[PDB]
Amino acid sequence: QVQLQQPGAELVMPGASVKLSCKASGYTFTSYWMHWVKQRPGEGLEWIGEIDPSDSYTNDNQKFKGKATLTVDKSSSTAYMQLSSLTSEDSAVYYCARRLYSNSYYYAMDYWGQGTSVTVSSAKTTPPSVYPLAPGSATNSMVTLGCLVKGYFPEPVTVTWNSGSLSSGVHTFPAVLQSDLYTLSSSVTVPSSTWPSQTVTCNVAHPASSTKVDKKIVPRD
Amino acid sequence: DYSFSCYSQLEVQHSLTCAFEDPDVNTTNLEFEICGALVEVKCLNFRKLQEIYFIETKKFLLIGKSNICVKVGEKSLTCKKIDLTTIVKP
Amino acid sequence: DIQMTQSPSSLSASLGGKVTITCKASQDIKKYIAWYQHKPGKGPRLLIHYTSTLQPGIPSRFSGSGSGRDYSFSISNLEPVDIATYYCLQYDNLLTFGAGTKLELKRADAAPTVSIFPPSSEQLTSGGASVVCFLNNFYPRDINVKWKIDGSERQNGVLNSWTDQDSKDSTYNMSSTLTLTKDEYERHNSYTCEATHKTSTSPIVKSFNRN
Ligand SMILES: *[C@@H]1O[C@H](CO)[C@@H](O)[C@H](O)[C@H]1NC(C)=O
Repeated sequence: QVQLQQPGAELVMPGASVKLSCKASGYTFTSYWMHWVKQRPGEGLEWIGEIDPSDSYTNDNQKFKGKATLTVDKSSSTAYMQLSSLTSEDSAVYYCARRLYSNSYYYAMDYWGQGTSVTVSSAKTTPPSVYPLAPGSATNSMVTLGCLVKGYFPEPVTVTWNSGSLSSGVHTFPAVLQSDLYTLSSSVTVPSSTWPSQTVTCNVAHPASSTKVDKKIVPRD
Repeated sequence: DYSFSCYSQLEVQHSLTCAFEDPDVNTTNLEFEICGALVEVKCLNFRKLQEIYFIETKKFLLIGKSNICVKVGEKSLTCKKIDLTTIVKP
Repeated sequence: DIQMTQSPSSLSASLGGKVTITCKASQDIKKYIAWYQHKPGKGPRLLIHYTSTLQPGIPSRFSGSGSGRDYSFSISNLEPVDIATYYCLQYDNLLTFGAGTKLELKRADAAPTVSIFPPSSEQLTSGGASVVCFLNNFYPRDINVKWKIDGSERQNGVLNSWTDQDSKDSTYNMSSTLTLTKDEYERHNSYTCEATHKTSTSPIVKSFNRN
């Protein structure tokens, strides 16, 4: 029962300096070390550095000199990584992980975090445009219904059906950036004699724009 | 607490000693450990005598700050990180 | 720094089988290697540390071995819950990860279920028109979709998106979107998305007449 919590994603324009957090719970904070890993969208894992909460001793990778600065707040039992002079080559997912119990310097980790999907771009935050996808004028056993979400920035977007009451059959596809605007699609399959009498609603939430759209799927007249 | 003040000898065998600062420590079952700036193994264990711990090994890298800790079994009791080039006895 | 060459980059085996992934270091890392499982979305999870010492909670069907510079990791009795990626990690002087290994469960061939959807009324009133083609539940992953407007194969204005192998049913999903304009949409009639798959000699064809 070891929890490592980080914000899911943050959007900050390039040239600034942010501080990603990592809050630990379930163990003594001054007894285990903390590591950070950068992951590009298509690339793998790249270790950034390690911090010792006992006295703020750092063993960092030389590739991230001056960029990453590992700090620690012991009272709140939290570890921070400060990234300065942000650029487009820094937009990556940053995981924090608890190191195994050891006094050695270079050692592996066991439990990880969820990672912060940092997106570096000077574009404007845009709310999503949600559209339903009904069969139309098309009589079997199962019926598929879709939900398209175009024209939004940045990431992420949480898409559900009936506010989470539908899960068996949901397919939320990963977005595709085009002209600095993402596009997502979701699908749900429901028995035939069920959709007309029992409504299906697509819910699309975007935290950066503080927006939430709900669209009900209706066939025709 | 169990603080300590170490001192090292090296003018060219690499020796490092650590004496407890606390007056009356049980000094039983507890052992010192030196990690970092080593050759083959990441950590090495001291050797006790009277109340002073002694480590004499030419496998020191002499770079950075090395981590001297105290362990009772397999759990760490306290740690410090010191540069060995600054702790030199007269 | 220490190059950790992982092999292979992607493999697939049957249900209940055994897979093997090797990792070769550029120098002697002194048996300081660990293997990590990485499911989509969620963070990594350690499986085996120090060449072959397991973690509490990891089943005995995950084994490891190796010496100095060459190490190996094996998964026996493949369960559908093991569909993820696997990374290496050395910790003798630095922390270098491998290239990863995408594990895939070899299930029976499933024909893709195709669903076509015209644009909505809220979208056509804003100068846009996007036709959607969903291809759900299909194995193998090899899939090809082509948009045809009145027989003309349209190459521009296509946005595709695939999914990973979900642990349930061990299938994949795909969504294609033909974005258009209200004009170019209201000037034609037929809109087909033809799918080429292994389970069918003739392409799975689905369209709708605007009338
Ligand atoms: C040291 O601890 C042990 C067990 O905790 C105890 O038996 C022993 O008496 C202690 N030493 C002294 C000098 O009291």
